[PDB]
Amino acid sequence: SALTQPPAVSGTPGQRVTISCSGSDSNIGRRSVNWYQQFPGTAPKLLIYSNDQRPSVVPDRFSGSKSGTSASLAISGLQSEDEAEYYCAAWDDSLKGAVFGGGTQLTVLGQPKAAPSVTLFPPSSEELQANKATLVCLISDFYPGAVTVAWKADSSPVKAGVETTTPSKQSNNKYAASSYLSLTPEQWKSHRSYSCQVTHEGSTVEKTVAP
Amino acid sequence: GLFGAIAGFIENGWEGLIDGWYGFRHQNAQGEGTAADYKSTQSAIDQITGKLNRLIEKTNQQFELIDNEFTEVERQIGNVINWTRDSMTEVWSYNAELLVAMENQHTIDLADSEMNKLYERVKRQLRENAEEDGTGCFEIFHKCDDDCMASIRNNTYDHSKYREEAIQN
Amino acid sequence: GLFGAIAGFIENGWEGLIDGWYGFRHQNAQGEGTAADYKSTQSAIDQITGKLNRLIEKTNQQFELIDNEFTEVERQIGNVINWTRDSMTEVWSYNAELLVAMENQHTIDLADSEMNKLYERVKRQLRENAEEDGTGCFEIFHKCDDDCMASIRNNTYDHSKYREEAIQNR
Amino acid sequence: GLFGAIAGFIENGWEGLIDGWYGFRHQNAQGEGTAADYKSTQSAIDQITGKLNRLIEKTNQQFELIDNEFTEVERQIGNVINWTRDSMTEVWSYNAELLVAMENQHTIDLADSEMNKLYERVKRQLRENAEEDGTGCFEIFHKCDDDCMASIRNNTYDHSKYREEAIQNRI
Amino acid sequence: GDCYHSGGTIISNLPFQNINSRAVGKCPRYVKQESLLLATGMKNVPE
Amino acid sequence: GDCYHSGGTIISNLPFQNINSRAVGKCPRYVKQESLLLATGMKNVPE
Amino acid sequence: DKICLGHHAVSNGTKVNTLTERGVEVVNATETVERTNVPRICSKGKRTVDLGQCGLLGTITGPPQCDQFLEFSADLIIERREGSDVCYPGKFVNEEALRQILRES
Amino acid sequence: QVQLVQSGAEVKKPGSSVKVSCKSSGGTSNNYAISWVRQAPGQGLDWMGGISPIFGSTAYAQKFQGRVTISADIFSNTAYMELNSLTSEDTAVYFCARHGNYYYYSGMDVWGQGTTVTVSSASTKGPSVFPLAPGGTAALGCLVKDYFPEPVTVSWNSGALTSGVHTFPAVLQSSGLYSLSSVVTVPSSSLGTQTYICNVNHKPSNTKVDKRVEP
Repeated sequence: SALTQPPAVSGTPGQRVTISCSGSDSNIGRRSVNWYQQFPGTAPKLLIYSNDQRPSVVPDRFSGSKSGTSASLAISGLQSEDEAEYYCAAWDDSLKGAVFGGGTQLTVLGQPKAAPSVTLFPPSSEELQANKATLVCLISDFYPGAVTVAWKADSSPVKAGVETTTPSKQSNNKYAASSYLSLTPEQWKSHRSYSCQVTHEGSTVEKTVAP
Repeated sequence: GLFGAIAGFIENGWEGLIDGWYGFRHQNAQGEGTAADYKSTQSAIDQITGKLNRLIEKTNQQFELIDNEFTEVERQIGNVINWTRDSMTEVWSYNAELLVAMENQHTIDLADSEMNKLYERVKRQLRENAEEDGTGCFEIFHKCDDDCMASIRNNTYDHSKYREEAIQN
Repeated sequence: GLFGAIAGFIENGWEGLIDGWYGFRHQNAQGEGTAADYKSTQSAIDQITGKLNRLIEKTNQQFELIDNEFTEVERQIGNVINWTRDSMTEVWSYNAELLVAMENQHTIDLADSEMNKLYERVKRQLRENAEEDGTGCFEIFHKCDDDCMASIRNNTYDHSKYREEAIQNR
Repeated sequence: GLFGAIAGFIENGWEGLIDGWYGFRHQNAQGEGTAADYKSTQSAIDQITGKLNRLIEKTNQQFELIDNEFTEVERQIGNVINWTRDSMTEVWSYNAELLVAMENQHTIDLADSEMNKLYERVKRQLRENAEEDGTGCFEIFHKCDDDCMASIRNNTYDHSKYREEAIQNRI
Repeated sequence: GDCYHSGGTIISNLPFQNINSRAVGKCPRYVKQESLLLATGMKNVPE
Repeated sequence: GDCYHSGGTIISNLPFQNINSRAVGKCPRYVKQESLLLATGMKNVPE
Repeated sequence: DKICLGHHAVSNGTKVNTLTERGVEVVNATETVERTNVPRICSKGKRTVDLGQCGLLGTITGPPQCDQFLEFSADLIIERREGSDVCYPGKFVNEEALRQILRES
Repeated sequence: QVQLVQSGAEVKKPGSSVKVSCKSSGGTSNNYAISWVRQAPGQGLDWMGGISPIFGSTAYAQKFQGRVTISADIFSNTAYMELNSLTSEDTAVYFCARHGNYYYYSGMDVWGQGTTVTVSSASTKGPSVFPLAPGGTAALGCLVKDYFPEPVTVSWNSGALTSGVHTFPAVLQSSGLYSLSSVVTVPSSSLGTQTYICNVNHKPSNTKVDKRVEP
């Protein structure tokens, strides 16, 4: 905190988007502002410095401004490659240190919805011999990148041993996730049906395995 | 001491100036303000670092034992070896102390020089609207505010805006 | 960089100025004219040449083989010879690179110095009839012709001839 | 030659000035007077002395005979010894002449520097009451007496006492 | 380390060393002096 | 020429040489470096 | 209106090194280390004796190959790899000291 | 053109200390300030402090003062950050970054690649590997269970089969161990002819397992 940004902004290719950054007198009010762009799992890149100055390697569609204790980054002519996290930053004369905004995730709009492919594997025989049982639900090729997962024992909701990953972006710009159900070989035997239910934008895809 | 700035006509340095080697202390209507200059601080520091990188160099040059600490070599060649080695110790020792003294002279005057390059530049900015008092200060002969100072700092202060004003005085 | 002139407050040099290291570019009523200064160009050149003549010296000092490329000398004395020769290679190599770096610093600052000696001189000539703008230029505060330029160049320009004129204009 | 003062825009030095390296020669109503500056003379001299004390150093380093002037040593080791000693002679001779030339450059420019530090200081004292003629002189634009000179010398001359006087007197 | 003597290794970037004149390998050059300080700052003038 | 080695003569006025460390006669001094350039001009600042 | 002094410049200068910086471009620079070999022994004006098949030490004892060298005069003595000191097998004790004496003789 | 190269990933137990390095290669950074900035999983950037080693300044964020030590060795062109008394709150990626200048106000224009530090009470453990058994196309794979820390590499048929392979990002269990799955999509006709084997390598435990997946 110290600097406050919207958690999210979005736009279509060619649209103009702005990301705001609210501060106080001890930072933005009295000091110069920098902006950084960060792609997932990679280091940030300096986008703007000295409030409105742009590094030579940065495209001119990026611009910055500062008024009062606030700042704004404007991206003219949004491109698909601009989907990233954006951080504002400034020195704070009160904390005697550098501060950052919480970050804004920019989404590029206009991409076609894609329903999730699901694959469900039952516990392997080898694993049962080791007195454990794992149901593996593999979700791939969905967009937007947000699904929810419900596990069905018979027709009843499981309320234990369910662990699901965050969604991650695939090479094809769609998303993948995975969810694991941990059961005793005993629980695997106790019911006649287990089902992985993946809901995506209201619509539900389902798969099922039987012991 | 070469140029006259540091330990010359500037009386001393400012132990409060944490954020630079060189900077500005001003007095006007509003208040008193201090900020260290970047462009010239960087400049000196960079010449110092360029000196270091030249000396902290590693010789890629390997030497082996011609000598023996466990069973002494025969005495005549032992004595030639030892005499050569001491002679080299002489050369390197002279080289070491000379090199360091000379670098130091030059480093100090490098500093005097950059101060006296900050000065002479600001002086040049202000044209005829102020005066050299001679303790490393400029008496401004017109009222000026804290956004006028900053315009001197980041090198935008226009002279022919305040010219006439500052002239009867 | 020592004096602030070259690569300092003068922004750059003039690739059109074939006939000197230092010179004059003026703008007045008549036209625009360029001519390189002799006295200070010569001055620098002469100090560079005086550096060269000192290093381009030939050592009158003779050395002979203590060694043998055809039948190797005995091995212990061979190893002392080689170790000494290498140690000399160390000394001379250090001396060589030091001498050259140092001469270079000095050559560069020699140049900065002579520029900033041309400047400060012309400045002194013009007394109160012009002003330091600070890019290595003098704004002259009286109309002046091309024989007035030449009189600055060959160092004859009289000040108290144009004094009053250029002063009200300030 | 580095700073432009000595053998630059000052035309020459004063063989009558026994009592310093740097000093003052003035012309006013009363008469003409000469006196050498202490503060800057001392300054240069002290830097020269500080150079000397560094070279006039004695090496505390002892060497013995590896050689024999009366009955020559065996010839091969004789030849290695001689070749080493001569190589040391090369290095030291180069060191000697380089050291001395460089100290000399620096000593000369040390002198130029202190002159052109006397100058620029006096200039600073006088503010707007006089002018650079450019032969190492200041034309004073107000009448001044011999107790005014001394106040320039020992650095007490007040400017805003003679300001107006000397300012109209430049038009 | 690349510089050895009977009593160990000299590990350092400095150009000289006052540890052992018989060190071998790739070493700072041996000198007489215990210390030689190189200025990295300016003249220090306090009140 | 006054400076010889097994593969010929070093004919030059320069103070140093990188040709042969065993040259004999009256020779430029042998050094490690292939090149060391001496400035004969000023700082070069273009547009 | 104005007069301006200034220094010269070239479009592509050469990088040198300083106490202070590396690869600083200057106007004109010159080389200081000789890199150029002359693949011959330059003997102009010198009394040369090229020993050929005769070994330096041979000039003293005098095996047949050295017959033309029993009594020579030189400023510059050139030994060859094919040179031999000896006809009847054997060696010189302290040969290198003797060569060194003879080379400068 | 300078690059900053940081030391590699670290796996640490609670209460220990970690020292991460940042080497300036292709030139020195000694004349600049370098800062350390961390990013906790899913969170924003957070300044730790910085150092500008020729200038002579070391600065610290108040919130880390006393627990972090920042330093530099000008001779190897390297900056360091050491953080003591580690807890899971310190699990994060740590970046070094060079400022446009000798101090900390200017924008940070050169960044290192980052160093992951994971603080956990789990001890290194290699995975237990199980087969996932299978139209036109079929789906078969391997479940890679209960390992720590990341990463695991999975190949198929000793690297001979690359097509149709999709290795999912691991899930981090409440136990502190990871699990992942790798599934390959393959012609069901080539079911009773071509053999399918997954090769699982876990460097940290030096574990290497081959596992046959049969219909």
